[PDB]
Amino acid sequence: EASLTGAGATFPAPVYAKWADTYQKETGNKVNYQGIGSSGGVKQIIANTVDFGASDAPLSDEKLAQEGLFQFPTVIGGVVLAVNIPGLKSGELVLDGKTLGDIYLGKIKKWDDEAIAKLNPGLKLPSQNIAVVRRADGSGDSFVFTSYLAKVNEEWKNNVGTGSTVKWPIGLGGKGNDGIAAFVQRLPGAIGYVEYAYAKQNNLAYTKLISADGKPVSPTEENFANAAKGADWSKTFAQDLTNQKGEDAWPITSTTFILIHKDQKKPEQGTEVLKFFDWAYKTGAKQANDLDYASLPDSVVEQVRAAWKTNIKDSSGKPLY
Repeated sequence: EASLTGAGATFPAPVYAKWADTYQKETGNKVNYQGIGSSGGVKQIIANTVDFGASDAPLSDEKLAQEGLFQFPTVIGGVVLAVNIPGLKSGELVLDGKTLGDIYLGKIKKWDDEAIAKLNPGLKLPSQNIAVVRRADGSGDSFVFTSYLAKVNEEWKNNVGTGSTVKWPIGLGGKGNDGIAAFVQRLPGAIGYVEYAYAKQNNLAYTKLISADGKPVSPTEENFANAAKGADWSKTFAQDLTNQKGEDAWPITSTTFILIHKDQKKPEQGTEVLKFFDWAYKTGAKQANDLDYASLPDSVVEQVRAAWKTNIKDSSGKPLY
């Protein structure tokens, strides 16, 4: 029985925690996962203080080659906007990318602003001031979210840009997805971006968003999968799944990655990391789905297995899978 440690992205933590629990019950293996944010996950795997790092923001082929890392996707989730708006219920407010960007830019300051009202004809929005909440830590959710905003709001694109950390024009900082959820829960008028599971498990209200094709879509496991249907995984695992075309494609969708060293110094550890994840691909789909994460098509899993065989080796050139 082995003891494994991973660290990183909080975006898929509920599901990694769930698979780890079940895995130990079935095999005795212990996987300790520390949700410290994607930036910390990358730092940690590079520093070698953990068996695997976890990041929602992919590293480029060159950065991977430079650090001797291999990257592979696990599940598909979505970022949603949790809101604390008195009198409104979950899923009732619709926002589009442009407006969402203006809220984050500080341009829109009240919930009954004309821009919001026009996207929500039937709604009676309070004249409550918006309290924007964002991540205090280096985050893959920030990356994904800013990647989205830069595509739909030109001003965001030009003044703040994209990144795990950016100069936020406004807002209170929350540490981790947990942090943002707690903030939104206690602040009337709050809006923060969290991975979907965090909104659901905390009973937070969330909004619908307008798809790239222009229709209001609700964030669901199936709508995350829908945004991923046209991804050409055979070309690369680092797919940009934000603002994708298609029927019911959630606009802020993202897969998330596991990073491991290609030249395993502790071959025994590396072998157990791959079994853990191979086990998760073969039997963990129902747990992912229970938490509203969409699974990767079997074809992508076979591609990952094929890449593990050609890329992960011990110091003697022997493959670990």
